Amino acid sequence: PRLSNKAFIIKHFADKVEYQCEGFLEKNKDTVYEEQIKVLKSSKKFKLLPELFQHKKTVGHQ
Amino acid sequence: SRVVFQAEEERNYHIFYQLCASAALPEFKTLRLGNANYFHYTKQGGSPVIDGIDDAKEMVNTRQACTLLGISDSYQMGIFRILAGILHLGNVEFASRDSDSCAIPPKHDPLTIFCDLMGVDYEEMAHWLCHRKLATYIKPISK
Repeated sequence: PRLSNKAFIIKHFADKVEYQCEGFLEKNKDTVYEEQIKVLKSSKKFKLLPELFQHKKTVGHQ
Repeated sequence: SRVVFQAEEERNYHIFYQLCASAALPEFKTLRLGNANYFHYTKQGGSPVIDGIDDAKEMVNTRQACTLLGISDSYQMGIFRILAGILHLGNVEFASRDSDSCAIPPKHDPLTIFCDLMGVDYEEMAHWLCHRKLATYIKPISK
């Protein structure tokens, strides 16, 4: 965009789409700490909660 | 991304709202919910109600469908309880402290409910919200 430094345009199959850069970095971040998962996995009052759970992970890569 | 963020005139996934509208019900009182403007993960877009929809009647239909497909009532309470903990986890606030670090406020009401619901220690969790292994030395994280 001629008047913006915070947006970009991709020409996709059907048409052009202007995407606004604001909020892209925070939404993409998805890096769980291992320690926190161990706290949950070691439960003793809840059957289902440990049944769920068997460089840098991100929403985009996922 | 939708689980923890919403933009103007958008909601989180429907099940969270179906749960808040069903909050005053007797079986759901251990989940300890308020309305949708209470929780950080359901209040962001300013839209709490969809025109023409009773979120509570849809919860009745949702539970009935789980009953039809064999998710035993013991496991149904399982799912709703984890979702209530995700909702309470979202209102955990962090207060900045020396040397770019943080800590929870003393006796924190959202965190106390989160730990009760999940059945974990309070202090073990409170520690590892604000701290991280570097590998073996323990180091504080920024807010």
